[PDB]
Amino acid sequence: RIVVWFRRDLRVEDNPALAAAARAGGEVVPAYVWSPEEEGPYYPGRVSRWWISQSLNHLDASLRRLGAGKLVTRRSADAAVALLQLVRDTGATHVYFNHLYDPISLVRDRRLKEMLAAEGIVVQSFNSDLLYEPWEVVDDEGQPFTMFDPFWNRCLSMPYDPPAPLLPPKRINSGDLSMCPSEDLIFEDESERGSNALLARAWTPGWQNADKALTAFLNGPLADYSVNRKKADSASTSLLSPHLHFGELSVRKVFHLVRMKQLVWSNEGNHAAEESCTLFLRSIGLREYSRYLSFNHPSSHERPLLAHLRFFPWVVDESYFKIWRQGRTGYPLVDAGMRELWATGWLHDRIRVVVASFFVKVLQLPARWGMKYFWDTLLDADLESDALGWQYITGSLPDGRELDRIDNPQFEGYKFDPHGEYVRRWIPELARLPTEWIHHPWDAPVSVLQAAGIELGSNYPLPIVELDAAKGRLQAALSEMWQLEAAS
Amino acid sequence: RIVVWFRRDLRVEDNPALAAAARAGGEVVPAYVWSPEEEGPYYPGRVSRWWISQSLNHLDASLRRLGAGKLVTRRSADAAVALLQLVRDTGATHVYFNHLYDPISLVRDRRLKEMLAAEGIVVQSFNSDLLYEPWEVVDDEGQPFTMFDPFWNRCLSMPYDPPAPLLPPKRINSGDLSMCPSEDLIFEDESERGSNALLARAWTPGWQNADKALTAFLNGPLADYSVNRKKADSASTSLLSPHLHFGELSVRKVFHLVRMKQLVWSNEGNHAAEESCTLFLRSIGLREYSRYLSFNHPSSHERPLLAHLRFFPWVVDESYFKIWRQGRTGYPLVDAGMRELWATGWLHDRIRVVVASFFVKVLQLPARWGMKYFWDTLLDADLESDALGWQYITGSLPDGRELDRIDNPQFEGYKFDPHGEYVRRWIPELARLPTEWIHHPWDAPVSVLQAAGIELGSNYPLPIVELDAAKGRLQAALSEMWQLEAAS
Ligand SMILES: Cc1cc2nc3c(=O)[nH]c(=O)nc-3n(C[C@H](O)[C@H](O)[C@H](O)COP(=O)(O)OP(=O)(O)OC[C@H]3O[C@@H](n4cnc5c(N)ncnc54)[C@H](O)[C@@H]3O)c2cc1C
Ligand SMILES: Cc1cc2nc3c(=O)[nH]c(=O)nc-3n(C[C@H](O)[C@H](O)[C@H](O)COP(=O)(O)OP(=O)(O)OC[C@H]3O[C@@H](n4cnc5c(N)ncnc54)[C@H](O)[C@@H]3O)c2cc1C
Repeated sequence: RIVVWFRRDLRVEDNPALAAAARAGGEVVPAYVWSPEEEGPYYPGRVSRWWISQSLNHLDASLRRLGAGKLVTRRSADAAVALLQLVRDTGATHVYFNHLYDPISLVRDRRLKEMLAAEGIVVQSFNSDLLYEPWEVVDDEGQPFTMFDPFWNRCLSMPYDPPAPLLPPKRINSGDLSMCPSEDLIFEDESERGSNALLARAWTPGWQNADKALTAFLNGPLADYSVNRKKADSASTSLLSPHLHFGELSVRKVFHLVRMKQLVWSNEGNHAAEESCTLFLRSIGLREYSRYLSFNHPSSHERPLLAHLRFFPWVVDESYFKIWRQGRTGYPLVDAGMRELWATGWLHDRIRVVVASFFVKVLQLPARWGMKYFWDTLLDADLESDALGWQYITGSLPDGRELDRIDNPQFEGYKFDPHGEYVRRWIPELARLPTEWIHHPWDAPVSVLQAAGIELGSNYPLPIVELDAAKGRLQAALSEMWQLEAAS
Repeated sequence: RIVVWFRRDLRVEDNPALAAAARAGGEVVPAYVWSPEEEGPYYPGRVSRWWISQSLNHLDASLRRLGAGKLVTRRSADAAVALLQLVRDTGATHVYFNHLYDPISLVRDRRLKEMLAAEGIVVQSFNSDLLYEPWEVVDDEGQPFTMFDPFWNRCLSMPYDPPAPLLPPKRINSGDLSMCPSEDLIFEDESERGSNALLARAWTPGWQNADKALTAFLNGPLADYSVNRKKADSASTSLLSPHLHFGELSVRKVFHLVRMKQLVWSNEGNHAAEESCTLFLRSIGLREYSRYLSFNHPSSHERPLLAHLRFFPWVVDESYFKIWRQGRTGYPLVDAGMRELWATGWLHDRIRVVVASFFVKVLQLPARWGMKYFWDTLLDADLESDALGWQYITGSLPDGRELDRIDNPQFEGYKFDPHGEYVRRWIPELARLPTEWIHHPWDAPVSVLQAAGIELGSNYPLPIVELDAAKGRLQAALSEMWQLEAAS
């Protein structure tokens, strides 16, 4: 009677589509269709595909234990085609899904509403990803916000709270789907299966593991988040991002659970933990703002993503891109993160800032290139969140980070790795190199680098581009961009 | 502006009156009116009066951290006269509270609404005690239930889940309270304050401690509630009893958290633990049924509580009552539990029936007598739930226990205390008595009693009333009454 279409909500708690299909009375057919060709350039990358293959298997058993035959797995190049074969094949009255906010889904999914409503299907879409809908939060003239601070300040002062997380169905009734077939989905090249499976050393995809990681963070490093959130040398953050990208966890549960921890800590005098919750919710609000930006000010053609860097003369150099991917740049904080991104599919947010800032400030390679690599290597590769991050580090946002400027690697090192233990964990070659030079080995005297057993150029690479050359080329590239910009 | 009248909702999370008042955007003056005169024969007990005063200081402290000036306290024989007087002193506009369901408050609250409306006061009441309101769960012809099982299975198949718990106010503001005065309430007589304080050996009243107790049960004995809920030789139940009576913990939060614990365990193959939450929610539902029976079938005069034994020949013997009070009855399980009741103001459910079944079926004293003792010595002294519990053991309603019948103590012991460790702990005199006789020492050979250093009559009392002489008396008292029954 009702189809529940899964997309990026691979959970069973607080899933309004599935919870309303079950409470309608009739049967519920839960299904997922793999239509990546519809995603154009944003076709899910290598390691994100490896997550879905485990997340779906994991969500299958969850569904089956609640009284389902299966999760129907359909394959297509058009989602409507596969979806309305299923409404026919499995003969339903309704199609329920929770609506997304990326520019691809926003118009593909309104082509589905009409396509399906022309063959008599009733369609309803629900909120599964945001505390507040993007249209629900505006300024005093009713307009979208343009910076993050006024926007998040509004959500924190909204006249109602984010809806409480719904319970899962008591059980779901699917009927006999012994008839209905499921297409064996292919997510992994045979050639890559053996290295993709090593991602499980660090991660376990699934609604169940997302829930255990949240109560692990809530009862652990959340109390110190106020003071440690920027450090990459301890597990200072929640490690929930891939779980949240695929919707395996409610953000409305996280909001509600964290607000309860705050009330208790406030009654215990734990003032530093109370601010920890304030700051961690802000990080949850940055995910809200990523959707708010892609909905209210989408990529257009009149003005694209990185539109302020149109006439920026990028260095085109595949050699440099190869050194960056391999973490052989010779900048230890960058190399350390590029090694961990390849090995685990994840990076602390500030190491993301470092590796991406280095990409467009020192090597000054097309940001597209690095945006694509991120898409193939991140387990939490998220359309709106990746766009917001690259927009932030390149200075397309007014909120964003300054354009005409390069970070001193010691500034990065002292903030995200003060004792150098992040570099030493991922680059053991430099273990015996003192903290004083571990983030800029090129500046150390030969005696100090010989004591550390480091030969810059054989044991560990030389700086592929020197800072002073990078800054000189950055001013020459921006002046080139600014004389060009006025010429229009 | 708004005045939040606290009664039996001593908590900040999922307090709809408080949440609604805070969300109005005005000012929120919290207050407690002490009017025990309005409860007549249900004047709050001795140890319940101690818990309240502990809980109020706890709640006042947490209110002030939220920004309130204080918790306003008023002493008057009539609630309304005090509630009116308060909003006169404050210039308030509204009076919010959460409605109760005992036959006293249902009528006193209702008159307050009309009385306060007349004087120009906006008044609204909210549900905070129950999963569903009683007038929502009816049979298929729309009439109230009369047995527990059909009621609870309708609550469990109800078309909508019980409302998820509300968030506490992020802040409350009340303005200037320096003229708004509060008169210190007196809950304890000076000569009993010391003896009362020792209740803190076993209980710390307060919503925070209710929260911590719930977290402790969920991560602890809840998994083993299916096989151990009857045992009293260990901490097998939640011990959330007095917290839930004073509304220190939202039952709706308990429901949602347990239901979600059920889902994770089911998915983990932990069937026993899954089964355990089923029974634990049933115990929550018994508290729902407690308000159902008092809302639908209240008792005053034509069928007052225990009307069926109107015609019972009660043994009016104040000597036997005192021996029951002091746990000197010679029945260990009875004496053990009677000590703990006086010691810690709490008793396990099954021990609540052992000392109660014994009070009316062995000593056969007025059930109204042992009712007033429970009222004075139970911290979780609850009008509706005490009503249900007595009706259960006396057989006053079809769900109840069989009347002409007396539990063999070894039956009780084997279900509630397999190794006799419960009474060894509360009656260390019997510590050396082997388990076989520990629940019936009078049937032991003198050689065994002396080997344990027991001498019935001097070391540990002789059974004040024998069982044979009591079921005999039971027949002679029941047919004398059925003879009186069919004679009118
Ligand atoms: C260049 C760049 C690329 C990024 N790409 C991604 C991406 O593909 N996917 C992604 O989820 N995040 C991305 N981010 C944001 C941020 O780096 C990650 O959210 C964070 O590192 C995930 O780790 P965590 O779960 O421990 O975060 P926590 O600190 O534990 O935060 C909790 C949750 O808040 C959300 N969140 C936190 N920071 C941000 C942020 N800046 N923007 C949006 N949501 C946020 C995430 O859902 C995260 O799981 C990117 C940032 C930059 C600068
Ligand atoms: C004679 C008699 C008198 C009672 N008097 C009271 C009383 O004054 N106050 C009171 O709250 N309960 C009363 N009960 C019910 C029961 O004994 C207690 O609720 C329970 O033993 C308290 O332990 P717990 O909180 O660990 O229960 P749990 O096993 O943890 O149960 C969870 C909660 O469900 C509720 N509950 C469980 N069983 C019952 C029940 N049979 N009836 C009503 N609610 C129930 C309680 O709120 C309890 O805290 C009485 C029972 C009897 C037989």
